[PDB]
Amino acid sequence: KRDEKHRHVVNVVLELPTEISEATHPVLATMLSKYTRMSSLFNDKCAFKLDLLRMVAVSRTRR
Amino acid sequence: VLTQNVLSALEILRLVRLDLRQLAQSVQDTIQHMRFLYLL
Amino acid sequence: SVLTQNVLSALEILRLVRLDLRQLAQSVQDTIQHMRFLYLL
Amino acid sequence: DRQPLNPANIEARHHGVSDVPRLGAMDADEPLFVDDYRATDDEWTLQKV
Amino acid sequence: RVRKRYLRQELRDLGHRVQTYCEDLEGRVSEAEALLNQQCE
Amino acid sequence: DEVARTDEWKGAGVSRLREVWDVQHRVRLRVLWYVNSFWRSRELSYDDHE
Repeated sequence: KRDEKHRHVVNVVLELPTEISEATHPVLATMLSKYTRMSSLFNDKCAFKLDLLRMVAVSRTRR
Repeated sequence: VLTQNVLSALEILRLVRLDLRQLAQSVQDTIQHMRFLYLL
Repeated sequence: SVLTQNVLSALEILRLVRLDLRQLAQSVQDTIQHMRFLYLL
Repeated sequence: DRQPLNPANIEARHHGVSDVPRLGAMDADEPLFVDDYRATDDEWTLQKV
Repeated sequence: RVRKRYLRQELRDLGHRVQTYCEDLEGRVSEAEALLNQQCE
Repeated sequence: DEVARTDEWKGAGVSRLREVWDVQHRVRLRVLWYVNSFWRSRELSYDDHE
């Protein structure tokens, strides 16, 4: 299914704490829509972490 | 037999146009992903 | 010395559109198997 | 890395959306990611100075 | 190294032809719909 | 009178110029295609089997 892989990318790869859920972070779901489309690059989880960080930064720009 | 309503065809054009945008973007994205990951 | 009529002539071209879609799908598959056959080690 | 950079190896980065593989390629060398800007001769001379 | 260079250049090769095919399909669907909805006079 | 091949060669000129690379991708060299080249007319066949 998709629950196993989704929980993989959110927990084993992203290591994000559980208390930040899907509905509490919409850009997280938007990124997870495209994150699962690639099966590689799961060894340097810091890359996914950094992308999530700068996408959060992009979201909060008033411009 | 009578003239078909065109709003269904309107929704169809929008679906097809969005899918063509997706086709171009996805083909380019796949080839660029392969270029960065496997071709270095 | 009005739209339902012309839409059929449009479909006459959309058939060739389908044929070109088939040809491009065949081209892509041919490229993929060719690349797999040659370049991969 | 070794060879001269053909204009195909230089690829501009876009900061707005995604770019996950670009972040993954950070350590790598061969594709020289650049901003889509080119310094003019006057500011080139200013940098040199 | 040479096989990877070949793979790179061949993978890039169809990236533009696919774009041309997509543009042709876009133009054809737009023309078909536009003719169906209205006719230039 | 009669046309010399030099005259039509110069008057027909060239139009396509491409870069070729060695298999190892170590040397760049240019190739010129003169439209009045004799090899054009032989209607030769070309193919590259995988």
